[PDB]
Amino acid sequence: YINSKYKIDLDKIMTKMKNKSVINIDDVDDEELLAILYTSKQFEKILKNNEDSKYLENKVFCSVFLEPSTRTRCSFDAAILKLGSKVLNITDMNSTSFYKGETVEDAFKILSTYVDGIIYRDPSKKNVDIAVSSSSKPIINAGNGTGEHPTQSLLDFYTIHNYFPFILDRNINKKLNIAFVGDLKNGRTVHSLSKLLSRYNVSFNFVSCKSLNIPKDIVNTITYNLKKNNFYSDDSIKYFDNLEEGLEDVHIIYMTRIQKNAFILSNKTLENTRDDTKILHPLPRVNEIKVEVDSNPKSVYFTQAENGLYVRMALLYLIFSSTSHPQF
Amino acid sequence: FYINSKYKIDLDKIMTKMKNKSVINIDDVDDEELLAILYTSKQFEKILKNNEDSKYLENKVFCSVFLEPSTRTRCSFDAAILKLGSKVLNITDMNSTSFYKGETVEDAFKILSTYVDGIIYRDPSKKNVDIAVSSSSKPIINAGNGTGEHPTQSLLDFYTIHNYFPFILDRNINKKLNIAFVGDLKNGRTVHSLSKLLSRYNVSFNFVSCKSLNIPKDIVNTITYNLKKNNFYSDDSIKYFDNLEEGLEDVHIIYMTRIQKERFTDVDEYNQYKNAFILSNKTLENTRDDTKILHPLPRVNEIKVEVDSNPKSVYFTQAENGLYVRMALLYLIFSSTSSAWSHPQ
Amino acid sequence: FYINSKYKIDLDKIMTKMKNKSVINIDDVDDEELLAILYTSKQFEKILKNNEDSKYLENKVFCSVFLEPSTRTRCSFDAAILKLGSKVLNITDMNSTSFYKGETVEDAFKILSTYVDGIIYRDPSKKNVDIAVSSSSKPIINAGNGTGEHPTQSLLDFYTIHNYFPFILDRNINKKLNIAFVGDLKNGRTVHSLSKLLSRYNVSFNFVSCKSLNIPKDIVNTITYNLKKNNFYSDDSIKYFDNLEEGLEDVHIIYMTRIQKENAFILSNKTLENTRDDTKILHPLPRVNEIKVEVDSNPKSVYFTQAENGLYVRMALLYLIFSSTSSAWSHPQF
Ligand SMILES: NCc1ccc(Cl)cc1
Ligand SMILES: NCc1ccc(Cl)cc1
Ligand code: NA
Repeated sequence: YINSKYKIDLDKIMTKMKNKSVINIDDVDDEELLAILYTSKQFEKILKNNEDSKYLENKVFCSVFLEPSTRTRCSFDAAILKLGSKVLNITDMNSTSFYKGETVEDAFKILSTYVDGIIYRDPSKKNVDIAVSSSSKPIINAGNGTGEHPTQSLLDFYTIHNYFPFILDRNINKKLNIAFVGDLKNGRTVHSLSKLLSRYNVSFNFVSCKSLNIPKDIVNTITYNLKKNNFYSDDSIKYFDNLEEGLEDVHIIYMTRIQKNAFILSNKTLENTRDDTKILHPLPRVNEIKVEVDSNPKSVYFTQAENGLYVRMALLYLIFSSTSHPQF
Repeated sequence: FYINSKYKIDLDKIMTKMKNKSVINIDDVDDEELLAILYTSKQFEKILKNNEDSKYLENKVFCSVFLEPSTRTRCSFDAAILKLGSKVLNITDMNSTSFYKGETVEDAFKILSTYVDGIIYRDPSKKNVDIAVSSSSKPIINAGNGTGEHPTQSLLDFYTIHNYFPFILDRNINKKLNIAFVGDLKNGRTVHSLSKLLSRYNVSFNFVSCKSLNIPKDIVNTITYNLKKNNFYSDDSIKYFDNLEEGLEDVHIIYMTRIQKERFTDVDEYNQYKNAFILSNKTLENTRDDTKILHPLPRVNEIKVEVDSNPKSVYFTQAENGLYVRMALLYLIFSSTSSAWSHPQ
Repeated sequence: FYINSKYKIDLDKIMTKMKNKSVINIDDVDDEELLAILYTSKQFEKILKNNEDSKYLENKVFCSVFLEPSTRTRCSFDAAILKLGSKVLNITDMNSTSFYKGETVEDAFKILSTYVDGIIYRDPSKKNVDIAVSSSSKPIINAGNGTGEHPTQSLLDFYTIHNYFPFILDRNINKKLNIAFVGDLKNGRTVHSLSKLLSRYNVSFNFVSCKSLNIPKDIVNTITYNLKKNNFYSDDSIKYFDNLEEGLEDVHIIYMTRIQKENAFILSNKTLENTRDDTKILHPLPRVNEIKVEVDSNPKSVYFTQAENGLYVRMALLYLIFSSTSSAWSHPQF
């Protein structure tokens, strides 16, 4: 087991990930990220070649979604079913209608006796953490109000690593440059991915209108993670209020929603980007990326959404398997 | 592989052709495709009635998206997927606006088709099913939309008719099927679709309705065109009646429609439309002995509960056949390949 | 071959009889059927606790119809079907009127039973479950209705009790089980059902409640009838208290219920000091204030193990009804 040049003791890394809950991207260390990226890649090649994907039969999951996040739940359902496991769904409720005046702690204590594991999406931060205390079974956070959404960060990173596999090397001479564009204050997907990218030799352009810029505590985390690996310089983090400057010499453009224009991506705005630049967007989009860009080979936001299948399959496999691993 | 012992079906050849086909409209199904669907449906009927292994399509994952309540049809599709041995993730109890939370139909289907092998889609918007078909990298089966397209209802209607009157398939000038369509023929879109499919064959139509609620001109033109193309059109091909006793005379099939009170000016005008076209053992005495009664269901007042005991009634077998026809269609479309030995027998 | 500590079970014979049986009411389950359910539940308990293969009923497709929210009970049934290796399609987030949309219960179940092997049905209407049973060509398991029939709740309550007090099965005059039912005994239908089942055995009942909320007369009569039939009825068979101190004295089981104000009957470590060493605490759940969170630590509490046993009991019942094996060799046997 290799990613061209890093040997993965997938056995050793699984013994450690077995029955781990994944709430925040900080719950995933370097070795765990390598295992997730290696395994995701195998599910990518197995599904693209129409091979048997059933590496985790015999599990029964509960999926609890206490806000509409139909794309994210469908992605998790598809991953569970494609692995050959089974799922029981709780949807089209909110927190108050589901906890009909019963405690979160009682609910998860009981529900964890029925299933092998739980996919949980709830806009309350409090609730996911109470669920983790009370559950006898691993929980995968599918998203909460504090902007923790680890499978989104993991599929974002997997997507970037497919075009720029040198992000993993921590080589001083091989730096990745990313522009984050739009609502960086409220775009929590940016906060999570920034935290993960700063573990590596990465340089950040935060492109926003003053009012909606990256929060100070996220810039502190980036600075801390860059200093720890001796990749911090005065050039590590730049701030722009316009695309022309922001999109210059960046390998990745990561677009977000801007609710309430200067931050609209078009084929025109993409002319003075590198030949190799790739465009991510966690989706859904509104106006932020013009439909014309879909034809531009730099666009990968739809491949990005697709990779979420492979990354969620990988993570379920590595956590819930009771080991013959996926290969080729 | 034969049907009626007349027509040999190259199920391999026909599968290679149907593989990953979307089915939106009954015109997406040709003669050979219909024969393959009828043959395969029949095998699933005999396999399930004899409690044998039904698992002819195991390794597939479907998404079922129903953006209006159509619980019988959704359950029928779920059951077909699950009985074949495949798996399904469901979207129900949403409408168009709550599901497309201001995201484009194009974007939504582009993403969702990366997660699954196939999509079952029901949406009252016709626009939406067509956009879904353009954007989806995977086959779509229309489970029903606003323009009255509902091809699996047409297919199970036809399968049901062909079980009692297998000569509809022969296109023989001397072996004509006579069907009476009864009730709200303006709004009974199930009639429009089945008419279109029956007119491909040697068939004669009684449209039994009252004034306001007759079969639309565009459907009559389609029937006329399809009958002329197979040299089965005469002055007798299409008759119109405003009452049962004339309408039900010398017809092999009676197809009753839903009559929703929602469709009149008041509850008055609705109750005098029921009564006029309500089916009873009395109204059925001067029908042929071989007459069979279909109804797409639900039945409310259109057919009296006493008729359920009448051996002419098949509307419950009809609903049941939807399982076997949806299993057949999924098998033929979503098998990754076919071998001689792998088809239902 | 199949033994229940010391009772030999002809699981083949009992299955040939239970095959395609509907289970609406706890009285649809006789002595032999209860022994089979307890034996089979126990196997699923040991198989799942040891992460062994649980797939003793693959190849089945169920419909689960829940025409009121009862999310815990629906999840429990879904989990049981999926763990057995079968498949289920769901009808939820509907009520009676939105699902029937003025089509008959009889037509709906006639059609739906052509699609599936079996139906799990929860509906507040009692009329509806009975019409569903007439119309369905396939077995129905009642998951709950308004007349308080909920047989899998009675069965998992009983399974839980039998795990700590296996002598309830012996019908031995010298080995009597004493249970206190606490709270809203008028409206706590789970009490009515369990009482009916426990009274088939050598059992003594403390009904602890106020005045407005006492056990109804007709349930006391059923208990008296079932106790008299097995020569276990005395003037001491049924006692009535309005306070915990007296109610909880010398009882092997405390079964708590919801007391919804539309104070006095709250279980704490203090109220549990004058119970037997061996007493176990059940509660069908959910709880509100009836049991203080401190009691969860008290080894006498088993209400969470109780809810867990619902998985193993619902797996057992689905297996025993819907299995189409022949061989004695194919039954669970840990
Ligand atoms: N209805 C928005 C949407 C898009 C994609 C998916 Cl997978 C699900 C829902
Ligand atoms: N009523 C909230 C709840 C739902 C499911 C389960 Cl299993 C437990 C409690
Ligand atoms: Na499902």
